[PDB]
Amino acid sequence: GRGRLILEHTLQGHKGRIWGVAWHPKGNVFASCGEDKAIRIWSLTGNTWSTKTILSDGHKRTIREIRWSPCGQYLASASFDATTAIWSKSSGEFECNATLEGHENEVKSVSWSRSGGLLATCSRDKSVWIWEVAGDDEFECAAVLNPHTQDVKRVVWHPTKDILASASYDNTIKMFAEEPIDNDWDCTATLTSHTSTVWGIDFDADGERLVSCSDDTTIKIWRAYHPGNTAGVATPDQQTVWKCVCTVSGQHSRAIYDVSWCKLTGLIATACGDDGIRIFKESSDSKPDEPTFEQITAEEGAHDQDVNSVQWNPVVAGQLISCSDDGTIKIWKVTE
Amino acid sequence: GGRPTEIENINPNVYDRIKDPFDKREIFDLIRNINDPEHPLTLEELHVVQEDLIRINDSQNSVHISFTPTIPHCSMATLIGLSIRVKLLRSLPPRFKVTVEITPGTHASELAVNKQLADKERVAAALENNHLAEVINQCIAAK
Ligand code: NA
Repeated sequence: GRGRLILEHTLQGHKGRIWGVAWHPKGNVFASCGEDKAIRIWSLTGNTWSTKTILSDGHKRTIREIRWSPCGQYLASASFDATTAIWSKSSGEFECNATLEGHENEVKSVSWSRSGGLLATCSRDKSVWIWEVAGDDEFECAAVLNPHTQDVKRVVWHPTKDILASASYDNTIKMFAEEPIDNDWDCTATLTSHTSTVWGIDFDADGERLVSCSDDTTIKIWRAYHPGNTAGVATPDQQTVWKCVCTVSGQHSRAIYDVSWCKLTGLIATACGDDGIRIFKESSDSKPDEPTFEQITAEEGAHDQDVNSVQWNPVVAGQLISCSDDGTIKIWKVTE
Repeated sequence: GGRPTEIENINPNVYDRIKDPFDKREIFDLIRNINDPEHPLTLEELHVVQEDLIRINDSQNSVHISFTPTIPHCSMATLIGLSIRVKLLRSLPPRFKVTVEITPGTHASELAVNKQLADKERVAAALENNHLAEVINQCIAAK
């Protein structure tokens, strides 16, 4: 299209592949993690990004993902050492406050709820855990959820409600919520459509839609239909049902490892194993039951190896960050 | 990607490019002498790897290995494919995308074995296992 994806900065720091990047809630700081078992916190000084602090010795194995609390004071890191660590600054220096254990195997993902009072993890052991966050060293396990039949890749909390979405090697996405009467966490829905591993999931602004990305080289848009919906979608269990209302096919050569839906612009970014970053925008005339999403720009050689993650800046509209197996982090500006 | 470039268009980057490299034989030489985990023979001697089951394009940083387990219920199929992955990871420059798949129709569980071998996250976790990496290095080392 007429859009453009412009490179602004290229950063390294880590030795080896970089698995994840995560913007701080205020957009002038981000964290990165990788194979080298370190977390790096980067900050903007003028027009130059640089590593401000390095968090080593928190994990004995690969760090797969980091996410900031919504308040920006806490960082959670998920590691192949079967633990999740929580970091915060109280002395002026980031320190590890607590370590959450319990998974049998590698922890793949971590996610904070909107209020910051809940924390979710998922593992190669096929389970999803939900923790209640009550203090800097005060965590109680609220649920251990085993609906998935294979390694669980990602967990993402709903932007408005305490709904948890999980994506799995078993090709499905699942939705969790507290049962009203007794407040037990249970599985509310299963999203079936992808023909291979679901790597990434992200909600749109109001949380009424979800975008997923898969080893099957497609991304899908899911819409939620609540009981009593006008559209006539059946809700037999009196639960919200999600239906695949759009599939974007033929745009990715290899597995799509991450997808990010910008709450400020509504743009969708994908990270692909073919080294490409692609940007999608909803069509002006698209119908809510059959939306159309068009690629407005791309950078097919964005990195020199697989792109592992793409993340929209939560404050700076149109600013994107990516990281790659090539050992680089890149910061981009998208113009429509 | 996926759907090909419209035939009427040529990629501008490509046009300028058009304006020594790895071949099947070189790749075959890298993996033909990998040892079987259980037997004192090479993957070539067991008909597990063959030159004609190798596909490579240097310019597009891609190599594809098809391997044939010795039996349709082979319990070592993932370990064999993983040893191929490790060999090519070390020997080839890091730009290369390596795909290792069971030859179609030659294993009762080929879909599930292929899916594991193609999951770079699970492969990376597996290669952090000191025991597994040791066994794989044993298989790879030529004699
Ligand atoms: Na508290």
